[PDB]
Parts: sequence; C-alpha cells; structure tokens
Amino acid sequence: VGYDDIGGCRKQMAQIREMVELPLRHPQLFKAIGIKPPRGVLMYGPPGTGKTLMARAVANETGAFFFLINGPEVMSKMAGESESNLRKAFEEAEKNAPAIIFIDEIDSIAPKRDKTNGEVERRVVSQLLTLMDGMKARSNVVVIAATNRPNSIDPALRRFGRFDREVDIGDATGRLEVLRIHTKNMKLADDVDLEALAAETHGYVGADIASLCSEAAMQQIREKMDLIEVLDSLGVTMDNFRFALGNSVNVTWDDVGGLDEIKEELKETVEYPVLHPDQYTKFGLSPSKGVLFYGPPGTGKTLLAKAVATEVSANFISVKGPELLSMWYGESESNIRDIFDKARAAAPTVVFLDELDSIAKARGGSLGDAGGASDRVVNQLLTEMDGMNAKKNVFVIGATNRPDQIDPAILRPGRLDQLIYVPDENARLSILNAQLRKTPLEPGLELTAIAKATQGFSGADLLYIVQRAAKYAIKDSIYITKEHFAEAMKTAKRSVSDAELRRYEAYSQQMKAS
Amino acid sequence: KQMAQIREMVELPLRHPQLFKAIGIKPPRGVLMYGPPGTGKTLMARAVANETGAFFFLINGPEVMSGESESNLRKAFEEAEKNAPAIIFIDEIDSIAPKRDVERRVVSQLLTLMDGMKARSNVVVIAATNRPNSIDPALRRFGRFDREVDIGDATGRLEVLRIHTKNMKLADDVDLEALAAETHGYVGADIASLCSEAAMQQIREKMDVTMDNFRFALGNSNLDEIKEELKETVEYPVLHPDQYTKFKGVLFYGPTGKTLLAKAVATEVSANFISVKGPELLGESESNIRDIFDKARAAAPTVVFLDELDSIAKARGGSLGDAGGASDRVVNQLLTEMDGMNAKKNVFVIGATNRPDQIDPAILRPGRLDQLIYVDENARLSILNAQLRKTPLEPGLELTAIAKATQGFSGADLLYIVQRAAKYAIKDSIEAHRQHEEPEVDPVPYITKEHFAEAMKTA
Amino acid sequence: AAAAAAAAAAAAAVAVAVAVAAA
Ligand SMILES: Nc1ncnc2c1ncn2[C@@H]1O[C@H](COP(=O)(O)OP(=O)(O)O)[C@@H](O)[C@H]1O
Ligand SMILES: Nc1ncnc2c1ncn2[C@@H]1O[C@H](COP(=O)(O)OP(=O)(O)O)[C@@H](O)[C@H]1O
Repeated sequence: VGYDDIGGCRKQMAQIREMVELPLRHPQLFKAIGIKPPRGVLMYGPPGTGKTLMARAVANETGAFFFLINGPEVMSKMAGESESNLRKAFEEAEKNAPAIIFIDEIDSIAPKRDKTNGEVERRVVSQLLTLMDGMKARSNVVVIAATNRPNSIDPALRRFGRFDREVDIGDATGRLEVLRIHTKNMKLADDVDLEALAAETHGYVGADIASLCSEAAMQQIREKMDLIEVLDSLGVTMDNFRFALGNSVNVTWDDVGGLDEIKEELKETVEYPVLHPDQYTKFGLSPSKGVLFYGPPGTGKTLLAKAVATEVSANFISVKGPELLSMWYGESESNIRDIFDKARAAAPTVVFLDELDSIAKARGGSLGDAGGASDRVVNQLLTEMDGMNAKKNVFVIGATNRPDQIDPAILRPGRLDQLIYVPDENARLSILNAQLRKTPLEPGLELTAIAKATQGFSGADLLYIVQRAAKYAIKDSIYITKEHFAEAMKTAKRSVSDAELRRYEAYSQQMKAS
Repeated sequence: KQMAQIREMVELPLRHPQLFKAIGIKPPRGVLMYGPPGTGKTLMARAVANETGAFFFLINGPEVMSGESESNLRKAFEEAEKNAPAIIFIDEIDSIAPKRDVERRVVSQLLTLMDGMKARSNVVVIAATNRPNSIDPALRRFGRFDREVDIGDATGRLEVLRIHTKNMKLADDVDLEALAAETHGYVGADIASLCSEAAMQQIREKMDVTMDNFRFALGNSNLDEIKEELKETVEYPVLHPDQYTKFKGVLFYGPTGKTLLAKAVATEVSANFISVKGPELLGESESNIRDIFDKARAAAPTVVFLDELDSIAKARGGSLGDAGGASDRVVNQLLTEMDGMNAKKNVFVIGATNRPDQIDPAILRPGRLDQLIYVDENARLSILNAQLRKTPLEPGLELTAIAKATQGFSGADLLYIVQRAAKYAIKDSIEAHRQHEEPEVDPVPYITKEHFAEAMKTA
Repeated sequence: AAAAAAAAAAAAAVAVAVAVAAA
C-alpha cells in the first residue's frame, strides 16, 4: 500500500503523515526548536473507514515496522499472561528499529477501571499505562489506536504522552476518489459515469466500496461465462454496478402528483443549501431547516418526504412516533439522542419524524408518570433540534394529523419554521397518471371520468382502487380492462370523514389569520 | 444448481486464472458450505478432490492443536501455496472458530493467513460446517468467505447404495430401487450402517446377503373444496410470477379443524413453516416480533402461522394503560413488519381465531391480509377414521353414529373422546390383569362399543 | 528426569444488576 491508495481523509491523513514523518525525515528541526514531537494517536470513527489502512500506508511510506496487535487476541484468562504478551510485543517493537505499533480496538481492553469487575482487565490497563509512560518508557517509537466509541477509555490513557492526539475519521468527493482508486487496475467500460455512483451510494463507509467493486466485477464474469478473443472487450458496465447496489427508497419527483407549489418550495429550500454553500457564505447566513406538514391522513406526506430526500445525496432516517417510547427511565431520550447523533454524523441528512402528536403532545401539565416521561421527551427533542449544537446539516421534517396538540416551542421558528398545509380532480388526474406509470393501459379507459366521481377521496383510496383493479386483472389472466375499474369503483371507502376536514379548515384559517 | 455453482467456482478460478485476472476481479477464493447434517458436503469435497489432480491438504478442525497451532496453519498455507494453484478443505470450522464472543490466537492467525493471499497464490479454500450461526462475522467479512451455498435424494441415495454394496457377494434377487425408495431420511453413514447390519444379520442367519436381510435391517434401524382452493391458492401464489408480472396472507374464522388445517399445511405443502402461539411473543416485546420476521425472511419461502390472532391485535383503539401501550406497540410492529413485504421474499401469514369480532380492522385491511376463509359430517367421519388408524378397533363397530350424534364439535374434543375410550379400556385391562393375578395376551384387546358409550358421557 | 508443575489462574463470575421502570 501507499499514500496514493488513500482518499477522502485528506486533512487527517496529511496531519498524521507530517507528525510521523517529520521526526523520521530529519530530526535536526526538532533538535533546533528543542521540543519532542507527539508520540501517540487515537483514531476513532465507524468501523471500515480506513484507519488501519492509513496506519499501514504511513508505515509503508516510511522505514518503519508495522506491528499489529488485536484487542481480543491478546486478552486471555490466564493470570499474568496478557500483561506478558503486551510486554513482549513492546519489547519486540522497540528491539529492532523505530517502528509503528497499531493496537486495534483498545475499547475492549480499556473498560475505564470502574465499570469492570475482572482483575485481568485492570491489570492489563495498568500494564499499558506503565509501558506508554514511565521511566524510559518509549525511545523513538509511536503507537496508534483505533476504536468506535472513544468515550469508553481510561482518562489516564487519553492523557498527553499516551494518546495526546485524537483524530476523527468519519463525503461525495472522498467517495468519488475511493471509487477511482478502487477501479484503477481494471478496464471497466467507456460509458460508466462515476457521478451517479458517488451520488447513489450516499451511505457507504469506504470499505464497502471495495466490496461493491469486487462484487460487480465478479458478477460481470458470472453473467459472461454461461455460454463461453474472450479476454478482449471485458469489464463492468452500468448494469453490473446497479445490480451490485441492489444486492434507501425508490422515488424521483414523479410518484407525487399535484401540489406543484409545495413541491417547488420543498425543492428550493432543500437543494439551495446543498448546491450553493458558496452563495450562502457570501451572504453570510444559514439555511432554514424545519418543515411541518399537517392535514388528513394518507395524503402523501411520507411520499413527499421521500421525494424531496431522493434528489439530494442525503441519507434518510424515518422514525415513527410511538416507535421510541419505552417503559424504562431514560430510554426514550437515549433513543432520541442516538437518532440525532446518527443524523448529524452523516451530513447531509433528512430526518422524518412521523406522528409528532405522539411525541410532542403539548406537554403543559398532566400530573402523572406518563406526564413526566412526555415532559422529558419533549425537552430532549427541543434541546436536540435547537440547543448547544453545531447544526451542520440536518433537515428535520415533521408529519402529524393533529397539530393543535403540539407545544409552541417546537413550532417556533428555527426548529419547524415552515407550517405547510397539505390539503382535487385535476390533482387526482396527476396522481393516477403517476401511479399508472409502468402498466399496460387500454386506449378506451378515461381517467377523467374516474377522477370526476371521487369527490373527496385521498391518495390511499386511489391506491386501493388501483390495487383492486390489478387484482381483477390478475384474476382474469390466471392490459387492464375498463370493466375492472367499473366494478372496483362501486366498492369505495372514503375513510376520511367530514368533521375532521372542518377542523383542518379551522386550523388553517386560524394559522393564516395569525 | 448447487453442484453447478460449486463446479463453476472450482473450475473457472482454477483452470483459467489468466482469464480471471483479465476481468480485473480477484475476490472468488473462499466458499462456505452450510446446511442440515447428512446432505453431502463431505461428499462434494471428496468429489472435488477426486475430479482434479491439484494438491489437496485436508485439515480438520480440532486436529490443529498440540505455540504450534500457528505453525501448523502457516505450514498448511505455505504448503498449499508452494506446490500448485490448489484447494484447501477445512472441515468442521466450528471448533477452530468459537464465534469469539489460544483460540483467539488461532482465530487471529487464520484471519491474517486468509487475508494474506495475493494474486500469484491462486488457491481457494472450501469449508464445511454443521450449524450456520456460530461463525465469526470477521470470518464472514468481505475478503475471506462471502459465497456460501445452501445444500438443502432418491437418485443420490441409489448412487450411495451402488457405491457401498458393490464390493460383496451380494445376492441374485435384489432390487436396490426399493431400498432407495423406502429409505427416506438417511444420509451418508446410515446407509453404510444398513449394509453392515445386513451382513451381520446374514452371518446370524448362517450360524445356528439376501433381500430379507436388508428388509429387517431397514426395519430394525433409524372441506374438500376448501382444502383444494387453500392448497391450490397457496401453490399458485408461490409458483412462477411471470403470469403475475404480466397482470400474501389469509385468515380462518369459525366455531372444526383450523389448527388441524394449519398442521396439514405444515406437513404436506413442500415449504418451510414457523409457528408461534398467541401471547407467546410478549423493547423486547417488539424485538421478538422483529427477529421472528427476520427468521421468516431469511428462510424464504416460509409460512408464519399466527395462532389466536385476537390475543395479539385486540383492535388497538383506546385502552389507556400499560397494557394498552404494549398492545399499540405490538400492533404497530406487526403492521410495519408485514407491510414491508414486496414480491420478493414471499412470506405468507396464516391466521386462525375463534372470535373474529375482536381482531383489528387495521389488520383486516386490504393490502395486508384480505382473504377470509370461513370454516361437517363427512369431515367428522374422516377425522374419526384418521385418529383411529393405528388402533386395534373392535370389528363390530360403526362410527357413523358418533358422526351423526356430534354436530358442532371439533377435532380436539374428538381426540378427547378417543382418549377417554382408551383410558376406560386401559382401566378394564389393568382390572382384569390384577384379577387374573389363564386368559389371552389381552383380556380386552380391542376397544368395545361400551367403552365409547361410557367415554361419550363426559364429552 | 522430568518434573510436574501446578498452575491456577482465575475463573469467571456472574453479576446481577437492578433497573428502574418509568411506568
Ligand atoms: N479511504 C480509503 N481508501 C482506500 N481504501 C479504503 C479506504 N477505506 C477503506 N478502504 C478499504 O477497506 C478495506 C478494509 O478497511 P479497513 O481499513 O480494514 O477498515 P477499518 O477502518 O475498520 O480498519 C481495505 O481493503 C481498503 O481497500
Ligand atoms: N399525491 C399522491 N400521489 C401519489 N400517491 C399518493 C399521493 N398521496 C398518497 N399517495 C399514496 O398513498 C399512500 C399514503 O401513505 P402515507 O403518505 O405514508 O400516509 P400519510 O399521507 O398519512 O403520511 C402512499 O403509499 C402513496 O403511494
């Protein structure tokens, strides 16, 4: 491996490269300044990011001796053996030449010395502390660590002289660079565009890209060997990569019908900050984040959220309202914090909170254990949405069918500033057209007549009618005919009543008057 | 299909390495073999080792220990890399890989030795296992083991028979097709034990191998339209979807044999089956339904027979309590883990109930579970004749009187009637035996009509 | 002549924890 085999982690890679190589390339500089260089690095990030690859690349680029120590491997049940293993490893590393020690997964062998109960763990922790710092501890040898959760480590280990430097190894350009470097040794094709790959694989850590490329290359030969100069004109195409991706929703601005102004507003407010950061920096202002949808159920709020999430390269984390509450003390707030930490850990990201009426509930006062739980959940949500944060890129999108039961602290501007109302036959025509995109249609059917007889149906009702028509067509087979629609139209539901429509109209009128 | 897959995976990266290099993909190098025991994974390994003149360094699981297990692993890998592009067979990997949550050292050695294979090595590894769950995901990571096969018959059984018994002075009146047909669940070694016990019984016969030796060696070893549409409908749904492409669930309700019909599905449908009771699955109460449906979607196709649906759904509505909150979370988990089933993974949920009133209309909706099968004298006669199959019945007895007298009953209480008759006959037999303490082998060998007429009193 | 040696390292125990329910 080499420095050219690393992409995306440009700044941290450069920092580690200089801090490791400057002592090695020439120690005269540090002799002149009269200060010893740092001799420890704690890498942290999700698994499969390239941290051990970076350590190996640095060790290869320099005259070092990469020695790998695994966490679970060195720990044993025998008394006074794991400590002997660590001592032997350090003696070996220091014996031959100035080297790099990469001890992987230290969190398994650093349980904070308070939450642990096994004496071997504390003993190996103390051995590590003595080896890293003490009388003639280290003589021209550096240690590198790796973990997923850096919090579960001894404070004594995160000190200067042991792990004085902490590096965060967590984007589009880095992903494209990894795609380029992972396909350098194979002639794939002439019409394969990497922009779609860098935009579609928006949730890949970086070690999954190698697996994706290998899988596509293997499947290309798997599909090109059933029947079989053969070596000529070999390589992967777009189809193989698409199949590899198939082996996180499938919508693009088409499955939604009507609501043109709402579509345009969402598209602008979501795409402007992502496409033009330079313009906002020039204007020196942040973008709006929050949007709330309210109206009758089954209107397409989830569909709209998916459709505005898909065009950008952002992730999508959808969570139901009551899908987080727990009977325990502090579990719901822990779940909320984990959700938001994940959301802001992969920027950009759009979070779709469904059924806010279940979470917010207009806390007020209830005088009960459920009341206290709701109060704590609401306060945690308020702090996470707008509190002591950085708000790099997070787009919280709300969706409820009873906005009257929401406290006026989440509807506040800066959290859910946009109060969008989601409410016709012309719209129903577009809905039917978008639903019947890939279907064998009859020239004799008139969708206008079908839409004319709705008079207050929802998109769920239209999908139900389409499903009944498809069931009738499959029953006949075992194109869609008009009599299936004729017989399916009589069995309408119209699940949405009239009083709730009056309530929504009153709420919209009050909001407009406000 | 599995033989063609493993034949491609052992021929194409081993005979045309240059073509493999030309594609620019260097991943195929590790193959895993899981499945139930007695299916032929070791037989496929022996066939691979005897179809190629390449080197074959077999290393079993617990034969690696004696710091010399690492030396043995390095010795085997350098021996397989030094000689030729070849194949290594590691049988019973569950002893070497203990799922990790000197074993840690040998697992780390196998990890760093499987990863350190370059393009000029050109060796692949094959590994067989019994259980598919106690394997490291670090061993199942991308780079070592990614292409696993799922080896899940009478022709192969006839082949194994013709392989084993062709080295003996056998007989002149044998038909091995009957021995391959009547033997159902044997695999590999049990047929060898069958031939060995046949030889032992022949030696026992000629001391004080014909067909009869093999015969008792095998014997001494180890609602018509409703069922037609239900079986026919299930078959059509799980059949080819090309007709469907050009163009899952069910519910029982009634007063009759619904769980009996689910048992008949579970035996004779040629598909998988996973069943849970009603309140058996009560964050852990949602995690139970989540990993039950994960086990369902992993073994596609399958049938998830949810017995006694009312107890689970309860028509969530408003209850306003801890039980109400648990019911709402259970109903939401079931709905959000059933509506996410596409045409892929083809699971099928079968429900049955006594009270159809208390089921949730949110679960009786179209698009999730729309069918409604409503569930007699002839079926009652068939149930009584099927329960009394392996029973020494009295010859002067008709069951049409029990069929005509019992109208709104069910199969479980019919079983209760037969069991009470057996209990009364056993009481009569033990009373006659203690009174005798000569009559025949049994003073009451068959169940008379008096036992049925006394057992139906408390039915 | 050969000789033997004794060794007794450690074992593994199980703890029990208490949780708090917020109804
Ligand atoms: N930034 C990167 N550049 C090139 N390859 C990468 C990068 N990140 C991950 N990989 C690939 O992922 C594979 C394993 O990643 P690794 O670094 O072991 O994961 P982890 O970060 O958990 O240690 C390597 O073979 C490497 O090719
Ligand atoms: N305007 C629309 N165009 C196309 N499909 C729609 C529309 N509105 C609703 N649907 C369909 O009806 C369903 C609505 O579900 P969902 O939007 O999740 O409920 P809610 O509207 O209460 O959030 C979706 O599966 C969607 O396909």
